[PDB]
Amino acid sequence: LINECGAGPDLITLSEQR
Amino acid sequence: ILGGTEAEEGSWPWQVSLRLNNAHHCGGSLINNMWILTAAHCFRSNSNPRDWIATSGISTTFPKLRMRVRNILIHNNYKSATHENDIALVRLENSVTFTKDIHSVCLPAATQNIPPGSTAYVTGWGAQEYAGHTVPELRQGQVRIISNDVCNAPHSYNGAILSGMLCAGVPQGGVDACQGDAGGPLVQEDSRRLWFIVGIVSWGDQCGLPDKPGVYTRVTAYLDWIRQQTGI
Repeated sequence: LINECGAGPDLITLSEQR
Repeated sequence: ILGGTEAEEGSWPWQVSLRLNNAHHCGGSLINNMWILTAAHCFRSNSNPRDWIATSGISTTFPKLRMRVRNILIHNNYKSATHENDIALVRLENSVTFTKDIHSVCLPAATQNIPPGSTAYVTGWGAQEYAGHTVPELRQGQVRIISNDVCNAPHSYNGAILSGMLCAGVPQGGVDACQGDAGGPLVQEDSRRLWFIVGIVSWGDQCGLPDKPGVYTRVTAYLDWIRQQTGI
């Protein structure tokens, strides 16, 4: 992820989805 | 970890192995791209940055990344005799590139609510039973917060659990951190799906005893120290 924090894999993939 | 399972790649992106003289010794957690949060007693015999390497990946034999260490900071008031303020920070030689698989956990809020019986995950390469050897593959185990006062029962730790500490385990035992898991995280997910580090693996009487849950450094009690040292 980024200079944010606490993100599991499911949160990351969600944020990538358009 | 007793009574847990093998973690999958990317489940725990903040988890790192700390290697002393090329052997897994302790766990830790990335809290930003320069800093790892861990336990003080990890460095009781050696605190020479040149002798420590951090790795990321579920495997300590085949890590995804190896990182040199530059600084080791032990809490000013760490007291080994009573396990008080068992907390440390490690700063890396070079920044880590954050990816889906490698990035930071959140620190809890000063007002974070952590109820007894609430679920949490503890992770590490520690032994799978008391007196066993460390494992090359990262494990996870699910446990419940146990109140400090219950943990302080005369048949348990009988007054040894102090305010900057926290306890977790399961009623029938068999699920717990063990030797080699120190400095690793105890984490809870909030309802927005963010994960926070509530505890650092510290100590206990053996491993997995029903009357003797795992004892952890309470991270909320050290927020101001961490921010001073790291700006986080």
